[PDB]
Amino acid sequence: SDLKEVMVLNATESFVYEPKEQKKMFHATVATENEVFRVKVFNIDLKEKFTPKKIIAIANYVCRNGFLEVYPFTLVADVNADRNMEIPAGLIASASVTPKINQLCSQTKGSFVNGVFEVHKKNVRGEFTYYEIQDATGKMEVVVHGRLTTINCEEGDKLKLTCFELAPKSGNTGELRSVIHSHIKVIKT
Repeated sequence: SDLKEVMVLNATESFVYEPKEQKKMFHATVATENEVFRVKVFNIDLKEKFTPKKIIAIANYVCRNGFLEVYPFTLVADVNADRNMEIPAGLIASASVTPKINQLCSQTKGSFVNGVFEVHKKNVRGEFTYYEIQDATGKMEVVVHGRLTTINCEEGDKLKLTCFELAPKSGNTGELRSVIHSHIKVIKT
């Protein structure tokens, strides 16, 4: 847990990811001069520190699944305004790019995905809701369960997804599935 000096790019709002114990978190994206990291923050008192454009130092975090996980024992500190970090606009842009569906569904290995996807169809089956999403490269499905089945998302809207798991399937059939830390923001069109 090498210390990283980073600027905050974006953050979601705090939300309950675990309704039985009411466990809360938010997601953030941060960048060093040369690199982007996706952060899961389990101490929500840190929301202020994670304000976009702010410079912070992060140490004693946990690396899991390609995310930096921030707990109460994790150091998160303001770096002085004497810092003035140089953050390339291109790198900042690399953080906001949405993956192509044709690469996603034909993906042969599991990973965790962020992106903004337009909903072509919505099919609710029992405890699972299936969104068919489309881009210029093709279409695939996003499968939601649990708390996320209550979102209001209709055909024509867009799903801004955070930490969805790509489950590779046989036929170029891979799908995005919601997991414990998943977050959705619906963009109404």
